[PDB]
Amino acid sequence: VCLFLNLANDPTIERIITPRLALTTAEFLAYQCEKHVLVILTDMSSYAEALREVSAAREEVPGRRGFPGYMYTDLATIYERAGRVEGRNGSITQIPILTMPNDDITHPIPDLTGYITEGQIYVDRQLHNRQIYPPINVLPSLSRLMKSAIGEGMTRKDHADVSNQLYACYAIGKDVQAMKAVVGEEALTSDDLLYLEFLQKFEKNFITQGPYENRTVYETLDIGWQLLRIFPKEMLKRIPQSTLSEFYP
Amino acid sequence: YLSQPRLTYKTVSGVNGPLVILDHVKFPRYAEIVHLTLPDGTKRSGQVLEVSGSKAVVQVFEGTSGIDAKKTSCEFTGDILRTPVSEDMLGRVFNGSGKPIDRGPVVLAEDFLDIMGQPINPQCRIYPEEMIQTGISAIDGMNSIARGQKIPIFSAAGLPHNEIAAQICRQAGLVKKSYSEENFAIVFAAMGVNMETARFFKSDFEENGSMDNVCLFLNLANDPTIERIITPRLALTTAEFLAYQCEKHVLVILTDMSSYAEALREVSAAREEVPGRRGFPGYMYTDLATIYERAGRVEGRNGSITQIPILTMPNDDITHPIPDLTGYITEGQIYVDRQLHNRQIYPPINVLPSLSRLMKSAIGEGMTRKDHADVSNQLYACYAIGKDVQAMKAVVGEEALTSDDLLYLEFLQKFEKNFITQGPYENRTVYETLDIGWQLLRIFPKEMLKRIPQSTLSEFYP
Amino acid sequence: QVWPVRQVRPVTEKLPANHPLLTGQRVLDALFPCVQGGTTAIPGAFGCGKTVISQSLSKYSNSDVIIYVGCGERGNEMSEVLRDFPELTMEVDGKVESIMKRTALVANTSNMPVAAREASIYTGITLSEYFRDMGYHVSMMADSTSRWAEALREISGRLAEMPADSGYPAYLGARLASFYERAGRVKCLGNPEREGSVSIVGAVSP
Amino acid sequence: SLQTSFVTLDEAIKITNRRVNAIEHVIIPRIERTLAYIITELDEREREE
Repeated sequence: VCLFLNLANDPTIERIITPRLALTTAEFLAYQCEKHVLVILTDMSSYAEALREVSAAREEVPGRRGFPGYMYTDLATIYERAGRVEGRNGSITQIPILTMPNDDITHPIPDLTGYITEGQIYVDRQLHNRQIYPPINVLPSLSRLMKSAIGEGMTRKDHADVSNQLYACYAIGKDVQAMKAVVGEEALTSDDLLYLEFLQKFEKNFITQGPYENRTVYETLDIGWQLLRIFPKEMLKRIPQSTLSEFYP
Repeated sequence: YLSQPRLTYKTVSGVNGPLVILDHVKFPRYAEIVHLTLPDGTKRSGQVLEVSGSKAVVQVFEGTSGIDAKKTSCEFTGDILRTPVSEDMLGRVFNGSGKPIDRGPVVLAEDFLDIMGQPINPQCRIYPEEMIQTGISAIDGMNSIARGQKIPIFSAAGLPHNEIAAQICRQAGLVKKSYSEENFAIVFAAMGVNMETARFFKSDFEENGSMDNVCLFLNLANDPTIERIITPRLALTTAEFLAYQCEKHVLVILTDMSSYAEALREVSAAREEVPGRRGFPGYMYTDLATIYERAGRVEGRNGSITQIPILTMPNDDITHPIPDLTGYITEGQIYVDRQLHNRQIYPPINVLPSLSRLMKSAIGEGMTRKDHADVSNQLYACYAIGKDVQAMKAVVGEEALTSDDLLYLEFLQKFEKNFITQGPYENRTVYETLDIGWQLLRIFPKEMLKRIPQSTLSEFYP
Repeated sequence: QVWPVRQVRPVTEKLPANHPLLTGQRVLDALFPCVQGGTTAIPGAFGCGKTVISQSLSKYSNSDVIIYVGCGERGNEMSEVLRDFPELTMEVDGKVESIMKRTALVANTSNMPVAAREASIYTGITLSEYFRDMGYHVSMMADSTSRWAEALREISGRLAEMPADSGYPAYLGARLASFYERAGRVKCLGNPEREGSVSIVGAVSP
Repeated sequence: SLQTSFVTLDEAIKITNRRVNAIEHVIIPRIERTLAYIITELDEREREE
């Protein structure tokens, strides 16, 4: 572990150079030494604040919410140092951490971060109020590289289908919960009961997790199938017939 | 003092809007006053606004029409604006620039005071204790005003705030506990007002005989704007002198401060400053601080000042900068409700949203009467609940109503009919207001008055 | 000696918050305990018992030194604090000690020059740090961060800087972070080894 | 008499509860979200000016 530190007491303008230096070090170890380096950044929002301040000092063109007009380009420059290269076995992975000012998503920082990166992992305070140690709202948490790392050879053929089915079922669970909130318990139907049951068991088992556990992928898939078995065979419309004819029972 | 002769300039670099640029100026001072001679001989005056090098800048109050480049001339008094002051200005009406609009002469200068003034020593501040009778039932009973509490009166256009101000001027005075009213005066200053409703102030003040203890100022809407900037500071200086150099309590009233804000925007535009929020200057807050907080009690003295400005709401925008800032710098507030004005209630003062910060100490056993706080709390609760009961009867229908709620409705309607209504020419001492409040309270049994301790009920309710 | 106000007095080391902070109030002590050297925030709406908390901290508290600071309270309330708090007293091994030989004050009304209101906060922090270096547990209370914030906005609007959301400047977040982090428990510099702490209790008036 | 009053009263009260839930969980959040969006747009426009 090679560390770089900057407390909030340190000079403001230093933050613009702080991350590039660490990334250069990582790039050295990744390409001139073919190591697998993982990289973590704490607060991109602080970097954005330093940048808006510098730009405002110079009176440059403003865009959305008093930002520099060209903040997109710089965020691209920082974020684009990633991915492996031909002929060398090194690798660079980035898991930067950024803080929305509030629950809003249309704030420019998270928006442009979504534009550049190929996905995102969302964290919702609602789950934190319910004391679920991973407060991961799976719904807004789309990732784009589930294509080429999933299927036969890697994990199993049924992984993508079960994930899609779980998406659909969790979504209907949210919708029926909304309907419950307005109409009342007694106006619902059996399907609504099944969906509510699925929602409860899913949040109870799939998401809720230990701080120090270590779940294997296959265990996760087994949990998913257990959750799927709650619904009847016929309600599973996101799964091909060929897969449920083998894995449903 | 100025022992040197004055200067006379003939150089006029140019003219640009309401400003005048001069050159070859020897040691110009920032805020010194100047006079101007025209080709036809007409006289004018202005203030120095911007100075750099030998160049100088002068804004002209009377408006820059007809000024030439060779025939006009300038004069330098070499001193910032100073004003005369004296006790005898009572009974006199001015136009704000020091010129008496009344037929009387120029007042003599017992002393000269700097118009800007200087701030208070925070250590010397003293918490207000006494209070000022206002002659309005709502203001005295629902709320109260200590000798040093600064409260604004929010209103809107088309509401009779000028009339509340006039009544306050006619009725103002200290409560006789059983060292006279000679220790009480008022300084009424109206800014940027219509010709009508201004002569009204003059006539209403003159008929009743209030001239004995009022110094009045009028600034018309069509007057120069810099006069509008100057005037309230002038009046505050006069009140300051009369209240601190001479042992006297004073109650200053200011009307239509939004016009003062507009003139502040005017001068800001003149000096080429970038507007902040909603176009208002960014330094409005500091200015409004300077105008306010020139009142209270101080160590080693006995005089006091109490400040009551009037604000106009721009279409009920409670987040508009003007009312918001004035709220952040003042204690409590009073509202004027338009629905009451539609209901033809001469005082349209509302009850539920108003609040006085220092009421807890402005009254007490040492003041008019012990009961008052409990009475106010109980009737506040009663009025709120009665409004809620009217909202109930709006939907549920009277047939499903109880006797207690009927009494609450009676309390509401009689309160509106009698207590809040005052009349343009009716006077009520605080004791009468308390008595009427007890008359209202008497409708309920002694037990229904939860808020009041049993003691007060035992003495007074019978 | 002279010390710049915008700088930070160097320290030997920073330590975790270890020893608890107690107060006579049962609720704050048992249910939501504070720690020595910690950071706390309290609402400042009219009618709430902010006076209760301030006085209880001033009188019952482990802290050797206490610093109350102001940022503008509309004047009359400033008279109220300046009158009431010098009069207070506490039992010190049976003595009255009503002089308040453990407090100091900074007072700014609503018309002092803008930078005085803006910089009173840093003045208070500097005084607190100076007393902290004497190996003592000090506590600080700010009347209102909101007033410091609007003072900062005022000086910015003067400087005609580019206004951010809600018209406030870009300094705001960084300034507040730097302000609040300045506290914490600290091993001091000096041959006569020693340890002190410094705690902050700001207020907020939405 | 009591019986028929009971049943009709039950149905009416359920209707009113439906209306209260409808206004409470749907209408208000939509309007306030709209309001926040308007405020944001106006502030941005003033900034550009």
